[PDB]
Amino acid sequence: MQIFVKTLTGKTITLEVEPSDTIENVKAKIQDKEGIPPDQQRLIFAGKQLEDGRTLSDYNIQKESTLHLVLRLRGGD
Amino acid sequence: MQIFVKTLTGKTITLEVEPSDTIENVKAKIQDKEGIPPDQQRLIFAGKQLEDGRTLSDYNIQRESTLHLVLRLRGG
Amino acid sequence: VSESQLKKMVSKYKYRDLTVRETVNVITLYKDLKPVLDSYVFNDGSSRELMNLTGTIPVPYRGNTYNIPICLWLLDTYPYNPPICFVKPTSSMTIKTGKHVDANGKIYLPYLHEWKHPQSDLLGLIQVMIVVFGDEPPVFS
Repeated sequence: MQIFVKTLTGKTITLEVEPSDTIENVKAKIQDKEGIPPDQQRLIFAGKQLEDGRTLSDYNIQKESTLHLVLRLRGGD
Repeated sequence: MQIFVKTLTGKTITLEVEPSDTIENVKAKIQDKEGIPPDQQRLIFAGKQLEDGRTLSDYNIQRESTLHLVLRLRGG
Repeated sequence: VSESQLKKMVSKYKYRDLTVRETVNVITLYKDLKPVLDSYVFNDGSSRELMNLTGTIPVPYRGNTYNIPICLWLLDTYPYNPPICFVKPTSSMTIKTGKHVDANGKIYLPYLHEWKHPQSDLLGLIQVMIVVFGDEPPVFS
């Protein structure tokens, strides 16, 4: 399925994952598209922080879903 | 308390739940009235998707409240 | 917080500037209100990342000040369209459905029905909400 990821700057990214995909895996995909270290990425869905030990189906994430990405340490510019 | 649930066809259903009722439970009640599998039901309140691990009071759902039901397996 | 971060959450808004300014003019008077970027899933199921103003507004009643929590939603184009207000009641609050509030929390005020943009703004909308809520409390401990 396809999902969307919005940033704090106002940028939407499209990724193709599977219901059996782990959160950690999703972070890697974003690190290859933007280059943001997984240790510096915070995913949020429905106001809930996703774990790197859980999958997408565990959060009941369907296709066309939108996720929020938060950077730690305040990367800024 | 009593609540209302509108569909995509224009049908309103009345249900009697409690502030301590979980959303999974609400889905079951609708499956016994309409027969819609919980895995094929999407509840929405105030533009927010309710979870099956949360309750009604968690969303601050009072009485005479209206909820939206969405069916899955039609488009994407 | 910060004006820069505000212009970032509303980068996908047809009318950023306007929105921003208006927002800045709001949080300025009501510090109890802060902007936030979240996904708004309509009843049709569709979803969209919009910027709403979550917080509480002072509404004097019976000599007592009640900080009624609200949530204004702005659509990619809130410069001409009225925001989607909502009374987020706490576990210690009970919505008192009336003429400007239903069972879902939705707010109803002439300011929304007759929204334009040249004279209608958030500040004006909030001020009007305090006046109406003052005479008609949408909630009660």
